[PDB]
Amino acid sequence: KRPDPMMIRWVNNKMGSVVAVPEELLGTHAGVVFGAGP
Amino acid sequence: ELSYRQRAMYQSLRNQISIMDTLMNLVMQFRKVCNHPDLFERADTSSPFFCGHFAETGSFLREGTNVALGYSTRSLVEYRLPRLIWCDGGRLDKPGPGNLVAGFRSKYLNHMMNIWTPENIRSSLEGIENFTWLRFVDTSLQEAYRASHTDVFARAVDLASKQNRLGHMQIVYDEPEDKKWTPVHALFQICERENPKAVAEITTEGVLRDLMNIARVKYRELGLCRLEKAARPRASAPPIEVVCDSRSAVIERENIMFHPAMRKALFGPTPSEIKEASFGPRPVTLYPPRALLPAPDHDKQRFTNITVPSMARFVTDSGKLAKLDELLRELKEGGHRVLLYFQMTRMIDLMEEYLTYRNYKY
Amino acid sequence: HRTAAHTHIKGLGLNSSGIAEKQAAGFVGQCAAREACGVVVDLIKAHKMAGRGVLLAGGPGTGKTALALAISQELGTKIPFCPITGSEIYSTEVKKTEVLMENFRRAIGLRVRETKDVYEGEVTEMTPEEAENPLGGYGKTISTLLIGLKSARGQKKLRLDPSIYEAIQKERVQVGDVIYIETNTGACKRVGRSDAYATEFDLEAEEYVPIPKGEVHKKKEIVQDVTLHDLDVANARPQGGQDIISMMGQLMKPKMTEITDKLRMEINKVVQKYINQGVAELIPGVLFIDEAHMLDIECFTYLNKALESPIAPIVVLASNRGIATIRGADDLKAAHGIPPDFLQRLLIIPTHPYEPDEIRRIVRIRAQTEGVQLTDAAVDRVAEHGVRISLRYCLQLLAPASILARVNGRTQVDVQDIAEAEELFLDARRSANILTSTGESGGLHGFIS
Amino acid sequence: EGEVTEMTPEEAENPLGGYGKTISTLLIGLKSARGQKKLRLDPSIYEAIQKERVQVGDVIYIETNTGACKRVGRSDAYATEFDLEAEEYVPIPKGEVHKKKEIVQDVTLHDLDVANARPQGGQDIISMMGQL
Amino acid sequence: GACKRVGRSDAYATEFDLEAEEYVPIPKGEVHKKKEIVQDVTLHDLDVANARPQGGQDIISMMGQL
Amino acid sequence: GLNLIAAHSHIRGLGVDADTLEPRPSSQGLVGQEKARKAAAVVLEMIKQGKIAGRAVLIAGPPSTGKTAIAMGMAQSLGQDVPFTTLAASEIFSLEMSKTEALTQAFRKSIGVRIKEESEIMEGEVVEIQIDRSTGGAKQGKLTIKTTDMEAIYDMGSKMIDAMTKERVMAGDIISIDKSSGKITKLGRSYARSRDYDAMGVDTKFLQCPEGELQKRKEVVHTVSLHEIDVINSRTQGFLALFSGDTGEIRSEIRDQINTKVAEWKEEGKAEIVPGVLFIDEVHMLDIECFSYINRALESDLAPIVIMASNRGVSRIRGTDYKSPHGLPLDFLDRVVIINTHPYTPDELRQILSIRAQEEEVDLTPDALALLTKIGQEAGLRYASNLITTSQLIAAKRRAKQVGVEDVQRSFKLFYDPARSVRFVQESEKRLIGNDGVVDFSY
Amino acid sequence: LIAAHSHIRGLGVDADTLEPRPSSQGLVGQEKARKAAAVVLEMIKQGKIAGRAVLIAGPPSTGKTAIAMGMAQSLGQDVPFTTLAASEIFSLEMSKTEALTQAFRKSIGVRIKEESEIMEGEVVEIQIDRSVTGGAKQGKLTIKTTDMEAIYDMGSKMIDAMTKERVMAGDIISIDKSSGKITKLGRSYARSRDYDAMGVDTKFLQCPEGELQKRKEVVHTVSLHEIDVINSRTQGFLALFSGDTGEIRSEIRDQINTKVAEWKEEGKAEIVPGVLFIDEVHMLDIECFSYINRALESDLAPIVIMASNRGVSRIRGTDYKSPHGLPLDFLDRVVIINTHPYTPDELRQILSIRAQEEEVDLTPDALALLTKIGQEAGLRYASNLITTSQLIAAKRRAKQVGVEDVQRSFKLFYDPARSVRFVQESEKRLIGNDGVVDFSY
Ligand SMILES: Nc1ncnc2c1ncn2[C@@H]1O[C@H](COP(=O)(O)OP(=O)(O)O)[C@@H](O)[C@H]1O
Ligand SMILES: Nc1ncnc2c1ncn2[C@@H]1O[C@H](COP(=O)(O)OP(=O)(O)O)[C@@H](O)[C@H]1O
Ligand SMILES: Nc1ncnc2c1ncn2[C@@H]1O[C@H](COP(=O)(O)OP(=O)(O)O)[C@@H](O)[C@H]1O
Repeated sequence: KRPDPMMIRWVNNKMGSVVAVPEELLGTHAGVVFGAGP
Repeated sequence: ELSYRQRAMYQSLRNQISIMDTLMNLVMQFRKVCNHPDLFERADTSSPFFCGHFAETGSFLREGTNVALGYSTRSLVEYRLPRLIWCDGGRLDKPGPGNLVAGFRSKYLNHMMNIWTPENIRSSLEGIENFTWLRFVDTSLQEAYRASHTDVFARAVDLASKQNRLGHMQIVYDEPEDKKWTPVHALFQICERENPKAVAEITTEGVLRDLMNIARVKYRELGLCRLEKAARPRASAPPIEVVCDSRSAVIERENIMFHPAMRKALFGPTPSEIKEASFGPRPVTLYPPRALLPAPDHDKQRFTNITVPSMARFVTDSGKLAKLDELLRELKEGGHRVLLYFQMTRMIDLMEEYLTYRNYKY
Repeated sequence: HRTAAHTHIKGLGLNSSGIAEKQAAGFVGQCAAREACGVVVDLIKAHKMAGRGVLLAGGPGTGKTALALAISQELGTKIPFCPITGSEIYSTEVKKTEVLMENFRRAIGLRVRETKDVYEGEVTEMTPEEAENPLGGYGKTISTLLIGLKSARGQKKLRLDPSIYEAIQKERVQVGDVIYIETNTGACKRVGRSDAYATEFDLEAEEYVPIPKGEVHKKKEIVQDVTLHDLDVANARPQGGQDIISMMGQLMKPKMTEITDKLRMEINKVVQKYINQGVAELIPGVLFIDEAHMLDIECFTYLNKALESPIAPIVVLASNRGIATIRGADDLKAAHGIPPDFLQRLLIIPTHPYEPDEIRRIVRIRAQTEGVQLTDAAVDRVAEHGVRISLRYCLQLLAPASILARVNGRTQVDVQDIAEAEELFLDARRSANILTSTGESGGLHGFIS
Repeated sequence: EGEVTEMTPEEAENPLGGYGKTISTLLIGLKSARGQKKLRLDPSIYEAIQKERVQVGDVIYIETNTGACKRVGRSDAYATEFDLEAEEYVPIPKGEVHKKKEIVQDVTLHDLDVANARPQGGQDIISMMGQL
Repeated sequence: GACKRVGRSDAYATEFDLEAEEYVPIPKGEVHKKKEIVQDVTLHDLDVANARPQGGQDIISMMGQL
Repeated sequence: GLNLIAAHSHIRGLGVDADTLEPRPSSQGLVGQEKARKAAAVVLEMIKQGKIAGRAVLIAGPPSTGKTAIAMGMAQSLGQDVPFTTLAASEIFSLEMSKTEALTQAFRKSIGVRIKEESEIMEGEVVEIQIDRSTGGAKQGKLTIKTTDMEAIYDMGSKMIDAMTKERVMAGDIISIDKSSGKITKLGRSYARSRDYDAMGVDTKFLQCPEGELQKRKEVVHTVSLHEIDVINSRTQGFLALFSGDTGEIRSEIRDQINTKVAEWKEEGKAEIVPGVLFIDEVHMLDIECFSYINRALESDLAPIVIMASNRGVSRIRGTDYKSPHGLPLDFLDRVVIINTHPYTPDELRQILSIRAQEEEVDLTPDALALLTKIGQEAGLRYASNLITTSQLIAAKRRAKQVGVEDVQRSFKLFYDPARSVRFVQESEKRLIGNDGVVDFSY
Repeated sequence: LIAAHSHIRGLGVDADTLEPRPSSQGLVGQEKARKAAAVVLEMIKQGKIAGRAVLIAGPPSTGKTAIAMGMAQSLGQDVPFTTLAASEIFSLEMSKTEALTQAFRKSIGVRIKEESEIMEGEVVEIQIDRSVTGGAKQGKLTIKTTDMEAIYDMGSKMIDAMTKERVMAGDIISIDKSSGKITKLGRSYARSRDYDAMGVDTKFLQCPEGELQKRKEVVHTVSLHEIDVINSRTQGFLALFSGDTGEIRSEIRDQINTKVAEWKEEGKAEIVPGVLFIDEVHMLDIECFSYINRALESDLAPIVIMASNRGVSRIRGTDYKSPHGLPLDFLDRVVIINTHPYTPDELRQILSIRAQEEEVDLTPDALALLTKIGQEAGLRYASNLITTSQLIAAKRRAKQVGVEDVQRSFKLFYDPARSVRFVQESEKRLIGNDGVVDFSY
């Protein structure tokens, strides 16, 4: 299943944590924090 | 013995022994209620008496699978007013032909000769003049003007957008070198710049943080947010309405009693607005920007007086069923699955509902 | 279960002919007053009369309140019995004549048939549809919701008014919930999740509930008991709509308001429609104003007009006072503490002191009511009080004497346990002697004047 | 606390399938008057930064009991970036970049009465109308 | 800056056979009128207007109480 | 119905010859009090005539002498044509508003603005409704309606289709539509379509189809008081305070504007002004501040006639420490003419008891009526009138079809009159709590 | 701190015979009154009988409050004991009658039982999904015992709690599923090192054992007043604490009375009736007394205890006097206890207890002199001199309070009677009842 266009996902475990960003939000303002703005 | 629900109905119907004879018909319903009161009258989701008009559905068979549910709810109390009063200038604030005062008076009293308009304020902004302080209150002439013309609800919506930046300064500009710095245009907001509430939220030992939440914690810890409601209003009604035979009244009813801006503020941003804001190339501040409707204090009853019958209530509503529940749990631990025989066939259905609640097996 | 001053009173104890049995239903004596209270019960059960006044007149401790509570039991649960003291009338929120009117209309009941017209189902689809408004500044608005409801007998798709979607939204409904929608009010209830997908691993502590059996659209009928005052309060503080006034009116603090005659009159029209529609039975009841001497000349002068109303309950006053000053009218003295204007309106049931053998009977009724098994010499002892001391002092000794007897290991109260109760627990008169003798002069150990 | 010298994502070693972007750390530089530090933060701070609209040259603090951040304002080192900008600037924090201090709070029990009986920070319409 | 919708023009009265609408004749005088009205207020009227939002400025007044 | 039998239910009017103002010895439920009924009829005439403003009349006389009955007779003989406000003087001591404000609102309630307006109403049985709802809604639809005399079809505009769907209008429904507002009221279900109403329970009523034209102009004659216009203009839902109360003190400049506008509507001929009556029951419960306000309120052009009743002799005026007749200050009594009610003769008591025995469903034997008359002389009209109900209830306990002397004797024995009640008090003074608070509970 | 009654720790009676000991549990003397209060105390515990009004009467001091405080200690925490000063009833927010109704209903407990369910486990993983620009949130919790792992879906309310608690993998947490509250118990992993600002490392814990879910029966006691407040309202239940509650309508109470009876028949609730203690009861008005007298008559009325110092004294709100200042038809419903002024050996024993409670080492002669002062100045004054003499002794570094310190305290601080003479000796220089005064030498 392809992930939701606008739910950014945080996951934390023994390895620490990560944030994963939908391909639809890269190139939006919400991508700017991740180095992937417009 | 009989549960109080059984006992009440049984007593009211056995009282008919004094009135009539029919004895067989009565003693049949004795056996009914003494088995379970839901055989006699099913407990079902219920609400206060509605003292209002609504549109009844006249037929189910004619209705079809797609139906429009209009909001039909209206008051039976019904205030007939002529349009001469309600529309054609008997309302002094409503400008139009006839009401020639209202249009002049609105402009001059709210703008021209109104002290809060920026041009008037700007003439009073120095020395001993009545707006001298406005340099040191953090509002601009525009915000002061707005706050003097918008009502308490609209002003409270505007507060929802703002950042308590003077509270953050209390965390940062601490030290003698910081001189407890404050922006000079906020100089008079002393109690915002110096307030334990901000510090108590940042310290890691939450001692004063907890001392400030005592009331809300213990309220919740007492379970009062989850305990069943012990009362509700016996009657409920919608607001009384003007009835006027004009179209302006119908528009103005919708503008006030179903006020779009208040409703939008309470219920928050619309889903397409959330989509536009999240997919936009640059950030945009939504309105309002969040749902300003509070959380309900009762975490289960929320904002309505509708009760749903509990299965625990159903169990205890029959004295036999309440007594049988202990015996069946004993019999379960005795190694027996449920096996019972009934003089009334409909009681088998209630036991299937009971067993599908309990998840014990036949 | 708990035992109180009147737990032994069960009724008026009359014959079918309306004569009083000298000891019945917990009473001893007052027979003429119990017979007069019977004819008042007949006046109430025969709905035909409005605004008749009864005064229970008699000294303190003569069973005036026992008579009023006995009336409340002869009328049974169906008829509204509305008890107040005259000291409840002084509200800080609203004028005291408002509280009287609220109590007058609380004493008139209505039993009314109501049809609730509702939709029930598992939400299987929920799809909002919206418009870009012209620039009102609040932005886009939901124009309608499309919602799919599934019951056991198939399913239906509802295109909701957005006013009802606000009910759905404030109820935090989701797809896969079971909901109840009430088309009377536009109100919504989330009943639960479906029992479908009822997996255990939710932190949400969901109540999974079965799919509604039957048709997805239902039209159940139920019978509601309400007072006229319940309608007044509903229409004065509206809360059953989904409009903004009804919505905010649930967030504001509740406060009483001086409901106008205009509202009350127009609710008479509404209720008379229910009568003519055959959906309501009007069941007028009784207002018991205990301690009616604590009313004032404005209360009494209002009651004149209130009783002349074309509908009003029966009012039963009780007073225990002789010729006394009318409150708020220090110029005026009258019997019972009731204005001479108002006393003319009432039927007075005078109430008389008990004889010593009646006190003995009451003591025995009261003892066995409390479960105090009591010897006959002990009964005679307790009944020497009530003659020499108030009757109430007798009845109050029974519980200490029971405790003392059982602490002494006795199964039953002897004269000894009362004679100890008499010593630990004084009457007012013996205590009044202690005051006058100890406070015979001032000092460090004196009572304060 | 400091002026934000930098914000920079660390790309994760093991990105989540279907997302294409996966950050394992966000790095922030904070400068004070008394020094600056390279700060490695759990990427969940993206939520605070994006809501709070933190930018390079803004003055912020990070509180360790939440891991969130709050924005005091733009550093007055940037007060000349434009002929007009619609915010006031705030000075660079004159303390250390990292504060760990005991703090002693003067409280009366009457303060606890009022703070419990009328909570101050409530974000709903009735709270906010109440405080007006 | 005051304006009012007087109604719908009855030239459209048969746009439908039933609509929830109020149809009024076209105005039959000049489209423009100029008239001079000597308005009177009082200093108290200025107090009240300046003390609090008045009329349609304060809709939440419909709640009463506070 | 919801009106029960009450103390004044027998009063149907003033009982006066309208051609001459001669009081008939009895009619319309009033007995005797002829001179007082004549004077109240002269007041009634000038109430209806309207030309005279702000006169106060006091009705003065001993308790139970027909003062309220004459007030009720005037209200019954004015009817809906004139505003009639009844005020117990206890009512103005509000906690919401000062008593002069409450007393202003009472004067404002007693002047009617009569406004006469027309609308086209369309009424008939729905033959069918088609609405396409073409995803989307309210796109297009046709309505057929019939009376018994006509049938017509209508294309509906979209906001009318919303109204029809909002009211769940169905084939067979008898509806009225007000055209300019577009509200739909379902007057009922047509009997011929009863079979279609499968969801309606058997308790449902049905109607015959309407008659005449589908559309006609119906004129409505509203009367709205000055108080209602005042309250409407107070706030954005000002009328909502006409029900709940919670009007404040309405600002004087609002009332002064409204008076000017109502003078405009009168001069423009758009509205009539209809002066009513304010009846102040037991006016002596007012205090000296109230009477000072009333004195000049009566001098207003938009003042009703004020009618007042007092039981009181020379008595202490409230809010002061001196005495005056009726308990009313002489400066107020200077502005007031006075009607006196006298005590009743035994035959008038007999007639009033007979009338009261007609209004209650009671048969009195002639000797029971004679005994109640004798009791009425000795114990007062009100007490004997309360023995009527008591005697019927006792008679019904013995299953008697007529009330006999035995039933009246049981009533007299069971329920004490005021005098025997006082005598019981004057004997029981040690058991009853005295004005000193002293009481003896011993036997 | 040490307060006026902190030495009172019970009623000091034999639980079997109700015989008062001459001194125990900090009470001394008053044996007749302490036995009477012990009979009342037992009929409180028995619950069977409602609406008994007992008046404790006596001169000032003589322990009437001390007796009532001894009763409260002997009931423990579970039974309600509503202390009320009669001057609290004169609210501006509600009538005296409503204020009394609330005070009665505060004194009846409803003891409600529920089965909670709770979780106890190590968090292995957390996933949270958040809608950009707010609104919806979603997530999954993976949580572990030595014996189970399971993945629980999380709603927004739980994700708020999880993030407010800053829950992380390796935390040990417990969740009350019914209330939704979370608490971190500790951590099983170390605190990591890859990130800064992770904050405090909580207690090390071994992983919880057994099943994740456990049922937990818990019991909560709430007043009838607390049920009233939340059932008269949709919103604003802080009125339980702020006191914002208005005059609650009687329809709500009538419903609640019916429902609490039904909850008792259902076995959902136990009613636990307690005490309303009205101190200074002579301060009520005639209107208050004519409410209590009939409020007592209800099945849910508490047992009412009162204290009065007053002699034959004026009733407030009326023109006349009565014993205790209480109306006679009120006192008709009251059984009266009389406390008696103490003897010198009773004074000595009380002052020894006060000295021991304040941890003051009196010399024997100082205790003798304080007893002599106690006889002539009063027990409260002689009590006040104990702490005062301790301070004076500390100035001179004395290891015990000597006679010199008690004499020094007696010198510095006047008793009431001596102060009354001081006033009489300076009637020219104090402000008179005429308001006249002379300021000159
Ligand atoms: N005739 C009677 N038979 C039995 N008990 C009585 C009788 N009269 C009074 N009592 C009881 O005596 C006590 C006092 O009576 P009460 O009604 O309080 O008198 P009052 O209301 O006039 O002061 C109550 O417990 C009441 O139930
Ligand atoms: N002349 C009369 N004709 C008919 N009924 C009367 C007459 N006078 C008094 N009554 C009735 O007797 C009762 C007492 O008279 P009322 O008018 O109330 O006297 P007041 O107002 O002076 O107290 C009322 O029920 C009233 O209707
Ligand atoms: N019997 C006693 N035993 C111990 N301390 C007592 C006793 N009587 C009184 N006291 C103490 O003396 C002081 C006065 O007694 P208190 O109960 O306040 O009297 P009052 O009846 O005036 O309230 C209080 O500090 C109280 O603790």
